[PDB]
Amino acid sequence: MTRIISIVSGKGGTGKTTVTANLSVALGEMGRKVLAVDGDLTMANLSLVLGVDDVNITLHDVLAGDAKLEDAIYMTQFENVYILPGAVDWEHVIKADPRKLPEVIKSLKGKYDFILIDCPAGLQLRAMSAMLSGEEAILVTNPEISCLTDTMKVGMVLKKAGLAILGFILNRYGRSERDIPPEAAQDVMDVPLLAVIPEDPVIREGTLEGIPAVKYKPESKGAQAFIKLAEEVDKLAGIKAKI
Ligand SMILES: Nc1ncnc2c1ncn2[C@@H]1O[C@H](COP(=O)(O)OP(=O)(O)O)[C@@H](O)[C@H]1O
Ligand SMILES: [Mg+2]
Repeated sequence: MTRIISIVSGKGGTGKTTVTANLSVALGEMGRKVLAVDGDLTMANLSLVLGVDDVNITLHDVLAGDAKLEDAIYMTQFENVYILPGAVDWEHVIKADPRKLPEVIKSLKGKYDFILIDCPAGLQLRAMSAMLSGEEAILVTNPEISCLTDTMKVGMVLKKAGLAILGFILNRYGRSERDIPPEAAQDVMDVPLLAVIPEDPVIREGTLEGIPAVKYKPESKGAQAFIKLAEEVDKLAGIKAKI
């Protein structure tokens, strides 16, 4: 039962790409075959944070009808993690039909244990097309009320569209003393808190190095938090196996 999970939020800069990157790597380490998909058509960032530098053909070419989907799937430096990357040049950006995202992504069912979709924030055409490509969703938020509500709003929309909202992640926690604590955040949100990920410079270093915190610095608290989240998310694979 390949789980297609959209990583979404109400605002930008909340950690959608970071979550997609670390969760993909962690699950890959747990023995799961993972495809991380860059659903952010205008700001393709996934390949960079995953340090994938051998990219030519992209998701954008598939969406433009110019390439086969199987020719846009790359092996990454991370165990059991594959990437369906986005192009960064504007010419590819405009020719990519967003509307074809759900059919492209879903035609991959049966080939991975997880397909994680890094989505752009908001509710415009690009964002909806990406988010609606998944069948489950994880809401990423920061500890500020406006972010929480705007995100729960996105969550309701996806809920009405037929997706199972697994829960939310309280990211960037401990960044400010005005940060809403977990419990209060859990009260505001109507879905389970899946994890509290602290504001952690190690996570930022990972982003910059093209190596997610999880594998970059395995003992850090940033990594440990993402590993715990991966353990949790990984519940529809049963075997909890690599053996
Ligand atoms: N828990 C965290 N600790 C430290 N830095 C973080 C954390 N979460 C996100 N960041 C940073 O904030 C930025 C967020 O970018 P990103 O994850 O791409 O957000 P989005 O995809 O939602 O726009 C990156 O520079 C990343 O290093
Ligand atoms: Mg992003």
